[PDB]
Amino acid sequence: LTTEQLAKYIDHTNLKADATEADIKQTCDEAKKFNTASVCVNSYWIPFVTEQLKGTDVNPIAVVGFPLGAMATESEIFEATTAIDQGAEEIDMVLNVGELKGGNDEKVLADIQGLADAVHAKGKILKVILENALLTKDEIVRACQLSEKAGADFVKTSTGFSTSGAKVEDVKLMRETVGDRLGVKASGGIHSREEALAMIDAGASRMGVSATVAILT
Amino acid sequence: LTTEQLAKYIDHTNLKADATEADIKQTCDEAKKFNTASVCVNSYWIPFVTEQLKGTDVNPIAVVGFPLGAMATESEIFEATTAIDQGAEEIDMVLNVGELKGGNDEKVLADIQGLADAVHAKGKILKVILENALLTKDEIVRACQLSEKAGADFVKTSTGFSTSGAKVEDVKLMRETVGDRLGVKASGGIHSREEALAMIDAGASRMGVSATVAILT
Repeated sequence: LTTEQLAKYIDHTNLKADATEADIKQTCDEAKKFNTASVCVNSYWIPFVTEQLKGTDVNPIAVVGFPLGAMATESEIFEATTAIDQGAEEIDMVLNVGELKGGNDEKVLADIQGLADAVHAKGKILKVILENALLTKDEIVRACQLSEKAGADFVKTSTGFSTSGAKVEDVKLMRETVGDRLGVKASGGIHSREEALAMIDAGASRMGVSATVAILT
Repeated sequence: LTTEQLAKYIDHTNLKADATEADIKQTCDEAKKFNTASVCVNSYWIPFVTEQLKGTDVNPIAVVGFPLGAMATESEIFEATTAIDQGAEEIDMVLNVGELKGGNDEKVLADIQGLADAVHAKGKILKVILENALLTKDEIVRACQLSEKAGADFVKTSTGFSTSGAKVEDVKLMRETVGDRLGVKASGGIHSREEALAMIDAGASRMGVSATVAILT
């Protein structure tokens, strides 16, 4: 796998609360240099990222209700539709973990479905961050099933803000659960080329990476 | 300070991503038992908290654009006014730390001003979480002054999700900066009644606390 085609798996990510305009521009510069799939940012930076990436193949994408996944669904929808309208091409939402752990599958479903409807109405795609760190293995499986039922296009491992991120065995469990019907995005704590390749081998079809420069050089 | 009057300083807080309905209910049960000022939750739980606290003097309050403070201003505003409409009496927003660190004060101010105007239009009050852990001391001062200028009613130390929370020296600095013109809320890592009293003496007029039971017993 060449650096160019590895880059195509990567949503180059910068989500730190203290990222400055200069920090965000550098992330954009890096993504354009390596031609990654996307630049992934918090919704405030979407207009700027869109401007920076204009005329390139790199897509701006946004997280929403992130990283806690406990934002009211209607407010998540507003954040998502605004982000898409301002240039986002994909939306990575966060699972309502508390409702899943509490066994309220119908509420978990309603939450994702509202985002899926809004995102798909604009012709874009939706990823659901499971936050595997906070889930039992059975819950990881259930979260994938509900994500699929609600119409999500991808399941994504982690926000990068919990106690751990992408794990080879979790990625494999996710890929087994969704089969080839949804994408699987390994994210969080991916620090080396070897780790990136292992996630792809475990079944990831996309990756969230912030240490992208170190991995591609 | 009586336990009953100490409770009136406290926004009893449960913001964890894996908080279930039962977890949130327990937080409401505790706040009602000790008559705290508020129950503070992520916006998804505002209708439930409002129902649980109905007929009592405990206020539901919501965080917004939380904890990263990097949500588009218009989306923070919608999250806030939606939360108020569902029963939130106060809104704790997060500073746009990235724009503050970048020295872009006009954007920091415009961000807080949008929330202040929207929250005040509904007759409610706004707290601005500075996230002191991420800031230089001059930045804490500037953040306080920008919050004051934008019309905020409180400055608040921390989200509870960064590297550190409320520090006595930071609280003093905040109180000195806003004088008696704004409230000062100490939050994050307040674990003992002794620590709580310390925060009050350093100048806090309100506190965010999760270990509320331990503290009040």
